[PDB]
Amino acid sequence: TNKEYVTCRFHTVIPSPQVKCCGSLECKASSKADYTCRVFGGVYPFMWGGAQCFCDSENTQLSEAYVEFAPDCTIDHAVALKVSPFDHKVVIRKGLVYNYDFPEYGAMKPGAFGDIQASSLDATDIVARTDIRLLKPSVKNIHVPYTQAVSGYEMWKNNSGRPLQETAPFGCKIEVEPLRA
Amino acid sequence: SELTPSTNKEYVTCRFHTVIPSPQVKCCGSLECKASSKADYTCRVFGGVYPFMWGGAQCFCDSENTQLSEAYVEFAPDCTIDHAVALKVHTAAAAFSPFDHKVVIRKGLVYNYDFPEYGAMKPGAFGDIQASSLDATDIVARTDIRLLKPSVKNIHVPYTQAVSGYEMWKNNSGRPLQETAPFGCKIEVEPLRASNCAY
Amino acid sequence: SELTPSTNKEYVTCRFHTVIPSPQVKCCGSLECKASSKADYTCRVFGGVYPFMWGGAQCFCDSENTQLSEAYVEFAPDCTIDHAVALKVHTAAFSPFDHKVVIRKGLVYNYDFPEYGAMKPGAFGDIQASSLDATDIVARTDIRLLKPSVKNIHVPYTQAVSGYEMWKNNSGRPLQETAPFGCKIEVEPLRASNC
Amino acid sequence: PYLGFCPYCRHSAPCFSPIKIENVWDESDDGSIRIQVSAQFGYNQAGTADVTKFRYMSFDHDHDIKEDSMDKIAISTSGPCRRLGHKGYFLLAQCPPGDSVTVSITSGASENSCTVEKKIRRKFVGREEYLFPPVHGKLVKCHVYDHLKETSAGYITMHRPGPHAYKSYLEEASGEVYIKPPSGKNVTYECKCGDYSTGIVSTRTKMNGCTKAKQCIAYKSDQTKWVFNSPDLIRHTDHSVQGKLHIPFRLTPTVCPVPLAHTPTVTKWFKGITLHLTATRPTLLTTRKLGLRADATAEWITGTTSRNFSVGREGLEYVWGNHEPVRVWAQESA
Amino acid sequence: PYLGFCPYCRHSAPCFSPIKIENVWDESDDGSIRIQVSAQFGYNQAGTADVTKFRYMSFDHDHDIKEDSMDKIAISTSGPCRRLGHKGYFLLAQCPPGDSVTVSITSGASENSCTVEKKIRRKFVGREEYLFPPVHGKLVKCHVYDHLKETSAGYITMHRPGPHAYKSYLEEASGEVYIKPPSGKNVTYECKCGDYSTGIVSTRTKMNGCTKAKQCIAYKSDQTKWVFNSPDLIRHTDHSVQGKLHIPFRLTPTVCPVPLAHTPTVTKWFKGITLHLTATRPTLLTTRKLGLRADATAEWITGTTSRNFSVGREGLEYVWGNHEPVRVW
Amino acid sequence: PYLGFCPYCRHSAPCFSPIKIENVWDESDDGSIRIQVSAQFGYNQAGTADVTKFRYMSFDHDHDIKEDSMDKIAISTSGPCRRLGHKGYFLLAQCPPGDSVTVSITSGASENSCTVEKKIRRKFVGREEYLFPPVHGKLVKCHVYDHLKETSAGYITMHRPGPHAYKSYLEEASGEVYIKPPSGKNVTYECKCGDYSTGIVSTRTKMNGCTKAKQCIAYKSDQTKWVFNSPDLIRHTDHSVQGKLHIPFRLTPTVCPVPLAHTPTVTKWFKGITLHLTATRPTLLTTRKLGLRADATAEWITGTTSRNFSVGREGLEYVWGNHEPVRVW
Amino acid sequence: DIQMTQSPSSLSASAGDRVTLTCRASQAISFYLAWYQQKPGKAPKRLIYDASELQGGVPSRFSGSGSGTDFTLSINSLQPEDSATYFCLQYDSPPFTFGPGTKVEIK
Amino acid sequence: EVQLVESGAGLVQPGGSLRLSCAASGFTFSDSWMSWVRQSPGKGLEWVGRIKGKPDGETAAYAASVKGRFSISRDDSKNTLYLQMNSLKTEDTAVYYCTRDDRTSCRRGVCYAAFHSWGQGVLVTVSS
Ligand SMILES: *[C@@H]1O[C@H](CO)[C@@H](O[C@@H]2O[C@H](CO)[C@@H](O)[C@H](O)[C@H]2NC(C)=O)[C@H](O)[C@H]1NC(C)=O
Ligand SMILES: *[C@@H]1O[C@H](CO)[C@@H](O)[C@H](O)[C@H]1NC(C)=O
Ligand SMILES: *[C@@H]1O[C@H](CO)[C@@H](O)[C@H](O)[C@H]1NC(C)=O
Ligand SMILES: *[C@@H]1O[C@H](CO)[C@@H](O)[C@H](O)[C@H]1NC(C)=O
Ligand SMILES: *[C@@H]1O[C@H](CO)[C@@H](O)[C@H](O)[C@H]1NC(C)=O
Ligand SMILES: *[C@@H]1O[C@H](CO)[C@@H](O)[C@H](O)[C@H]1NC(C)=O
Ligand SMILES: *[C@@H]1O[C@H](CO)[C@@H](O)[C@H](O)[C@H]1NC(C)=O
Ligand SMILES: *[C@@H]1O[C@H](CO)[C@@H](O)[C@H](O)[C@H]1NC(C)=O
Ligand SMILES: *[C@@H]1O[C@H](CO)[C@@H](O)[C@H](O)[C@H]1NC(C)=O
Repeated sequence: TNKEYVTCRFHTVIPSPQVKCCGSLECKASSKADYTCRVFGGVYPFMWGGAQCFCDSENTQLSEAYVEFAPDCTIDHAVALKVSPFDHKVVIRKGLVYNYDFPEYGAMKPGAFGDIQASSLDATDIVARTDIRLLKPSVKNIHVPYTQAVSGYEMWKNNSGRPLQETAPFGCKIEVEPLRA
Repeated sequence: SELTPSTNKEYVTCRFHTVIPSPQVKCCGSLECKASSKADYTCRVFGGVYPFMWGGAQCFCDSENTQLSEAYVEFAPDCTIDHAVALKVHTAAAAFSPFDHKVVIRKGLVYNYDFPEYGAMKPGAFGDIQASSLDATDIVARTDIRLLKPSVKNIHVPYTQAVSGYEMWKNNSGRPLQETAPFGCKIEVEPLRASNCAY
Repeated sequence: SELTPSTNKEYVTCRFHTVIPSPQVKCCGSLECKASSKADYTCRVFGGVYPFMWGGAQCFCDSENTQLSEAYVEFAPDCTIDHAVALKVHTAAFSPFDHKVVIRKGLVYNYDFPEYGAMKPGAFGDIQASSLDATDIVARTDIRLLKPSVKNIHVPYTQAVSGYEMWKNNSGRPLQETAPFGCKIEVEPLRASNC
Repeated sequence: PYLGFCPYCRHSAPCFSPIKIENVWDESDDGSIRIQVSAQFGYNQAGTADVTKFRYMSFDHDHDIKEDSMDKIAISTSGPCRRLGHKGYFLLAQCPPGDSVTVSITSGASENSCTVEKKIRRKFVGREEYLFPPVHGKLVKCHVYDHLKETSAGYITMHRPGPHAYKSYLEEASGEVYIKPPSGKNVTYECKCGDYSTGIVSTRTKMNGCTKAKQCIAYKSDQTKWVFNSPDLIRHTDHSVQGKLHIPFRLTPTVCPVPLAHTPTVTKWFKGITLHLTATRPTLLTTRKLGLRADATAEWITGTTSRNFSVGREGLEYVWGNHEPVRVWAQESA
Repeated sequence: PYLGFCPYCRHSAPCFSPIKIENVWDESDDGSIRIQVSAQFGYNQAGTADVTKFRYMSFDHDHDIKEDSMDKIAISTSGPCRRLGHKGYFLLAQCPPGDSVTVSITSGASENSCTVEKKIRRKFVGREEYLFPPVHGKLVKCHVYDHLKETSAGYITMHRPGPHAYKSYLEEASGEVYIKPPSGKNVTYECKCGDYSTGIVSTRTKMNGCTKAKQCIAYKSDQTKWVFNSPDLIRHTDHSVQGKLHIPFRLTPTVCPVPLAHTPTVTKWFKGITLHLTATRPTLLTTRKLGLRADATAEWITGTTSRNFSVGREGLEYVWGNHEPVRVW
Repeated sequence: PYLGFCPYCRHSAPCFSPIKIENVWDESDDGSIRIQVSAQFGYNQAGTADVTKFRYMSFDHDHDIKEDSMDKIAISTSGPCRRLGHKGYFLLAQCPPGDSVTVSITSGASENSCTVEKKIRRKFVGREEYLFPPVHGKLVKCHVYDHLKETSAGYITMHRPGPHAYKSYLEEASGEVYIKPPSGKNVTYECKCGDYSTGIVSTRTKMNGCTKAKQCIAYKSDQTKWVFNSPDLIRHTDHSVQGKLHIPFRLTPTVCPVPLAHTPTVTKWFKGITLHLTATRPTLLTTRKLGLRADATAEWITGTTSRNFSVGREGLEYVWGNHEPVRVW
Repeated sequence: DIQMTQSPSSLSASAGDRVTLTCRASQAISFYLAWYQQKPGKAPKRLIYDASELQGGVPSRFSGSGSGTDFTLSINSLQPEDSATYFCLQYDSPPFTFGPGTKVEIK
Repeated sequence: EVQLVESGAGLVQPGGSLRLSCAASGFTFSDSWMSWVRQSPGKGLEWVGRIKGKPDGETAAYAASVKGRFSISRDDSKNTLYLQMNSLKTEDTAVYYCTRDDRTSCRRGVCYAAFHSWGQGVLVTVSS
């Protein structure tokens, strides 16, 4: 077996919103996982002070969106391998073996298994396609609105079915680290 | 393009509030049934009750203890907004009409639902109350209000009642005509019309 | 009309009280299971368990510290009201009753209960005694005692659900609205009125 | 503030309580519930309206009006409901879903609670269920209870009290009956021990010819109080219309936010479209054709799934939740 | 007032608590429950019956007996339960529906609690389900728990307490064992370091030939108490019957209120009838013919609908809820 | 700490609260959740570690930091939740599930809370679900949140706060904007009343060329404070990483007890078996053949029933709950 | 190459009335349309970028909305220094194509 | 305010070369995208080319008819925009503009920018 990628539940984190509400703001393209830059117009934001915006008109808003691993991902994660009761594409999840046909590395599909991809749990070269987009804020105080499809890891968890330890025929128990029958 | 019919209001309906007047007790005389103009007015004579409020004796002469109870129905206070209006529609100026002959409007959501005529009363169905206006005193109703004989020592009037046919129709209204009318057009109210409807 | 049969009482049944006797431990010796005449008496002997009570000590021998696990049942204390009594009928003085009838709180059922001694657990009739106060209770409710796993003392048991409650769930409708020919069933004594 | 026969008192059985709920209104879109109670809320003893204290009917034999404060009342269905407004005979509260509504006064160690049956269920506005109003969303039409108490939603009708008899006014001793009025309060009595007889006394007075305690009725002449048309009291003989007081907490038409669901991803094939949906909550999808036949399909969609819809030349319009209606037309790419 | 191995103690894990629920009874038709607890309620220090305060043993190595009061007991399943009555090993409480039962003593900050499993289901009597007993209805025959406290539903049996050893009765010093009993009371000691040896001590006593603390035991002779047959406690050698308390709060018969549904509207047709029904709650309809085959049909009805039944010449009987069986031909 | 836009305040509408749950995780096998708020616990006014009390943000215009005792904090989802641990920003909770999570402070008569959406459920480990882990059963592999607070499951990043401006810092009188800083704290300022103008001032000073009160912005430079990278606050112009704080209460591996179901009665029939099962709770039964075709079946069975499986010469294998594999031919 | 259409091309009107101008895109641009205007003999000036939000430097009577292939340019009041030729640009893929324009004049 | 001035245009021989200048001032020059705008008499507006910033590598895109013939050469030391155009055809007689592009969205790395600033425009005549 060789390791293509690992996947787990992604953590939705948003940097703090820039409003310099007289002149335009410029963002920078970053190598973050599923990094997105958008600029937004007139919101005239409020904080607890209630007045953070000189030039009540002319407003510009900056917001960024990216995903990164949830802090529990060193335990609750799935490993995708390619390798007989084993199919050509197998999925390892906490000692349970599933013969899922996961998408290839670089071919991310939102709302499905393997929507976020990285080589290791500590790897910084994370790629993701979660179909995240930014919406125009309408309420008078400051916030970021965003809509996004659900985690395909949790949806695949729901429809995983039985693992290969009860699926593989000829009465043999699948054992993990390394994969074997 | 606005297609509006000729509209006239037949009655307005909502969920009905069963108000109960306080019962009155003749000691051991005889009370009689008096006819009223209230909606679904029902009155009758029972025999001995011997009521109990706090002291154990609200009434002497225990045998032949006739008690007269009253019950009628009128408009609930929240029906000024939460109400359904019955309407007749006529020819509207290959002619096409998305509306049926009978139409029901509620909260802007429009329904081409068959409703009974004024006075053709149905218990447990739509139109269980009919009146020309919300503040009109000419309320008419026939929702099959039947009362029961009290048996417990205390004074209390019992009744069994059918469920609100307004509430039953609200559970089973189905899809309103705004998103099922053919030729792709939203239905807008005040006045009732169809906007930008291609045919 | 009074169509009444001649009936006899076979047994009574109700929910069971699974009482457990207090476990006994030979600290450093050996035990043999005895043979009592209780209802579903089941006693089997284990090895060294080394139990604790509150201060972390009950015996002085890490091995040969055997334990006696005991379990049996009787009637539950509420059984003088919510109990079902098995009756068998004869020629009645057409009969709407079947050959085996069950009475419970005035409701009569035409249920084919197993006979006195033909016992499998998990269904109706899982407890038999001749009367409510009868001490010759016999039962077969597949009680099995397991080995204690945690260091603190307990006796575990895995046992089936109440066949009385299962039959109650799968009761159906009584013969007061099930017997034909418009016959009103009444009790004390068992009879069919206005048939 | 009369006393009513509550259908469920504190222990198990129905009894007479001054906090009886007559009926329950739960038509507001936000999930607020306004309660008619048989006590008066927001007035002192003399009649001056003050927020911090209310009045009720006291558990004693002269039926004087006794007063408690706001901090000892409670509303609950399954958890504790919070109070938002109160005026006169009525309440308003925000409540979790349940099967019944309660009011309860906590007079130290003396607890009195009334509970009435009402199937309260959570309700929403729009085409998808939502628990709390979101930060982001478009704005649609809703109707809420008005939080200000100086508004009128209708008129309630109340009249004069009837003859409300007690047992403490009359006692039987040595084969004779007696009537004991309180200090300075004239009390009417009426009885039948032979011929009919009425009478008004203020002091302790004997009645001749009476030997049974169940046979006479004594009650105070109470003109200065008004009682609502409840079925738990004996009415006066002249039960004509006398006064109308307001119903606060009107349904006001206002604006409400609803969330945005996930916009579907379009898949194109020949004379038909496949829609891929993601939805954490059930959201309504309404499709209709743009020709002679509407062909309406109705479904509540939860989770992630895919729906196939056939599209003709005349067109098709699908609305996903509260979104703007998207109309689509099929080409002839065979 | 003993302590058992409660399956759900205060945080998460099982532990030994003096308020363990041993067995649970919920067969009354109003939904109240009798909780049988490891402690006993309603007795003072000398054992004189008083309502205001109760028994438990505490978490110390003398296991002597202290008192708390009625205002510190709390019973809950999903919401708080109201207390109905108490003597000794038994309770009574009216509870909301839930999945498990829980009693608790609130000793200041000591939130001592025990929880066992009993899936409590709300139940009714009759042929109509109801949230509350109505103010109007017929008077029928169900069964209630008795509120009178000196009733008797059965009996329980108790025996003498067994060996309750401790480790603080011993102490280890320089590879040797010593027995330190509490002052003023005699403590039975037993130890095995080769030959089997018993005896009695009352003061500071040296035992020879022993190196570790895991092979000697000690317990005071407690024959002045009675203990129930609980499965979490060791027993005495002579395990004979030595006592009998009653089981109060007996299931007693009474009269019972049930509601009545609306009378259906009957529509007649040729060899058949039509039932125009309204019912806000699930109610039972049982129908039968008067012929050779009874044709027993029974269904539970929610909402409003219309049912058609064919009526033969022999006749038909329908029972709508708890109403009288109305006979037709 | 920082203050943000809570999605649910007291009456009906969202507002600002100091105790926002930005996110909440629920992956632990006992149902325990970990809760962060914007404020920190376990620290005093200066920041020294003190368990009994915490600090939070004041509701005034000088925006100082106050402190309160931790005995007044309350956490609830449907009923109240029991507190287990705390370190800085974080909590942890254990309670039966609800549709939302609440943390609530009761500062006398001033009660403040915050509520966000999370669909927490009752989770199990093994093959049968269970209300509480029983006294007896197999010890299987499970993952739980650690009780010990000196753990590290990751890191979060903190950056400098931005311009936290106020309306009370400006005053409007006679058509001229005045800015009054507080005593001893310089407050810088910036606005467009014509050309670009920037300075720092600590005293009430007049300002030229301004006509409307909302035209200008004043804020104090708090560079001695660290705030979490939240989407509800303003950050500094240099958004560089400058510190990392741990994630305590790691998902630690341990052993958990699970219940064992009743051992079924096997009825042997010619090339077929019958499983006589009893189950109070739903128990997973999974079978497969020992041949070329697995013929795998899985059902979740409630109550008592019987299941029939045909048995071939290659053999069959079934697992009943958490029991060991049982093989037949 | 992505083709730009500009309909209509002659929408002369008066002050304060209702004028709606559209710029259809051929392929599915999400929201990347920028709105321009041209004084005669002067430099161009941007009005609305990202097709929904108002750029700083312009009054609040200009507004736009739309996504996909149809977009709008809603003018609240035709104050008489709005006499210009309005332009629309896509900035999604190369080459960036300008519309032919609409000569709006006020007399 | 961003100042953009054009200079260096005039009457030249067809099939030759010239060098014009757009001196950019008023912004951070090292991280801004520069584009060029061409206007025809009788036709609409035409795009010429785009260049990127210093972290991108100063790469250059171009239109269909200007590939291999136009050369944009930026320099950060003096902050000006140059255009080395060669092989002047008869379709290059136009009025040119130099623009500044601020980026509005960087969806998954690639940045899409509109035309923010503008010059006054200078006219070039390629005839004989
Ligand atoms: C909806 O329509 C699509 C086609 O647009 C169906 O997809 C086909 O599915 C079958 C079975 O998997 C495949 O053999 C075809 O190759 C698929 N076509 C393509 C190219 O997509 C899909 O099954 C339909 N879903 C339903 C029936 O709801
Ligand atoms: C998971 O999948 C099942 C179908 O197998 C579906 O019923 C369920 O709603 C999905 N999600 C949940 C809530 O588990
Ligand atoms: C409404 O009708 C539908 C379909 O019969 C039913 O499922 C639903 O429970 C009804 N709701 C009520 C409360 O009437
Ligand atoms: C009881 O009987 C019903 C009959 O429909 C069945 O559905 C149910 O599973 C049985 N079990 C229990 C205890 O409810
Ligand atoms: C009651 O009425 C009688 C007759 O009017 C009068 O004499 C008596 O003083 C009154 N008592 C009082 C003070 O109410
Ligand atoms: C201890 O034992 C001695 C000898 O039997 C006896 O005299 C003494 O009273 C006992 N003390 C007690 C009962 O604690
Ligand atoms: C019942 O009979 C009526 C009247 O003939 C008929 O309209 C209706 O369809 C019948 N309903 C059923 C369920 O058979
Ligand atoms: C800032 O305030 C300090 C006193 O707190 C003062 O010493 C310092 O000079 C001030 N800085 C400025 C504005 O110069
Ligand atoms: C299974 O088969 C046995 C005979 O092999 C039969 O007794 C039993 O009823 C059957 N059960 C089912 C559900 O088929």
